[PDB]
Amino acid sequence: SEDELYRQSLEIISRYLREQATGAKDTKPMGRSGATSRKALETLRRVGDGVQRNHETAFQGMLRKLDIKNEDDVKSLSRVMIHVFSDGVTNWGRIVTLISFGAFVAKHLKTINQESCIEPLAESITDVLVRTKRDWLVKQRGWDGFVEFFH
Ligand SMILES: CCc1sc2ncnc(N[C@H](Cc3ccccc3)C(=O)O)c2c1-c1cccc2[nH]ccc12
Repeated sequence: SEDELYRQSLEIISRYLREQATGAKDTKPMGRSGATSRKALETLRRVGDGVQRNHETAFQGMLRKLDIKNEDDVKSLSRVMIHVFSDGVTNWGRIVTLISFGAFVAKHLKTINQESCIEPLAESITDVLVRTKRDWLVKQRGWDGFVEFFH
């Protein structure tokens, strides 16, 4: 507790992954910094859906290489994301791609009756993002900078 960037990041990524997987939109209000979290999630529905639709073939190719089947295969994805995501350049384009790929995997997890793995997947993405890019996210004004960037 007393890490608002982490709390706000978890809220936005977890809601996106669950909405993408199930189709149900959460009507429950956002916590502290509501305006920003709603806009961020609206941005993700536009830009995130756009990445998955536009690059379906590349996403399907990667999903098949990673061969996700169960909780163990999801736990394994964290190491891949550190290597693929964290060890590349940092920009909102790559951040949206990571979260979009999470949504792509979450839809995959729903289709194989592995919904229980969607929350850990969301936790793992948020940890990779916030733990490895903390100072960059702060410099870029966090989720307010994300919304302004993709306006
Ligand atoms: C673990 C899956 C991840 S996390 C991740 N985090 C950031 N960026 C990524 N991709 C962009 C390249 C890119 C752009 C649009 C569509 C598809 C790919 C980048 O690296 O700049 C990926 C990937 C990823 C997913 C699917 C195929 C992939 N090919 C190489 C990475 C990658």
